[PDB]
Amino acid sequence: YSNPRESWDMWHPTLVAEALFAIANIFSSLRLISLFTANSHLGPLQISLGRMLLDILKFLFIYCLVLLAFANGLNQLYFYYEETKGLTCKGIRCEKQNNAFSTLFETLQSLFWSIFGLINLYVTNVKAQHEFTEFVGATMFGTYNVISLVVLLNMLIAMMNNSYQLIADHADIEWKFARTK
Amino acid sequence: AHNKFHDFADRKDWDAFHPTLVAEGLFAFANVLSYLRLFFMYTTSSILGPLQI
Ligand SMILES: Cn1c(=O)n(CCCO)c(=O)c2c1nc(Oc1cccc(OC(F)(F)F)c1)n2Cc1ccc(Cl)cc1
Repeated sequence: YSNPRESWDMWHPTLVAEALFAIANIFSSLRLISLFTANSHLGPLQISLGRMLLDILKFLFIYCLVLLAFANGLNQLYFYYEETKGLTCKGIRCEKQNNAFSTLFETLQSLFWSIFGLINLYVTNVKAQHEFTEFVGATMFGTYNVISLVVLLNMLIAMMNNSYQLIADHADIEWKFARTK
Repeated sequence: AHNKFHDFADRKDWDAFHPTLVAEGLFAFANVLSYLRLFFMYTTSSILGPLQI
């Protein structure tokens, strides 16, 4: 395969090479964190973050269960209302959000981004006038937001607090062991 | 709804409080609860148990 750039297919080998180089670059530029065990002022800090990253993953499993539950519930609600209408863009990543809870992939993406507030509130109403389904979808969306933005995040903060309180005493010997390695 | 309402029309033509819409809404609520039931399976694990407890 050796033409304007917009005519390229979405799975062109050069575009895949571009994206894989980008991900390899964000993985290569994070290796300087491993270079920070030698420094005395912040080596224990980096070591402590490395300790409680495992507990972070421990809690992210529970988050993944909650995310799957609410995502497939919202998909089972809204996917009967799939529409195209010849729109310029579909999905959450448009100027105007549409078909957010359309498929399971789009629902998982839309519920993930709702933690950071980048999904507006006009995704819960349908273009039709079925008010009851709109209300129960907005209720499910608000319930998941309440969970993953009040319950689970603050549980994560308190659990991180106790974990760093526990590993603050053993941070020095851990940093010395990592620096000797 | 299967016994009573079988009028061939588009989905947007229906009433807001039709039994089919209520049935799918309660089905979605039941699905959220069914998928959230899996938290009580985590207690048998030696890793995810104490955190959920
Ligand atoms: C779950 N839930 C929800 O989904 N929606 C969106 C529905 C469609 O918009 C809501 O508006 C909504 C809601 N719970 C609500 O009261 C809370 C109860 C418990 C916790 C909470 O929050 C937090 F934990 F304290 F932070 C909020 N309210 C507000 C409300 C609205 C109407 C009436 Cl009569 C009474 C209360």
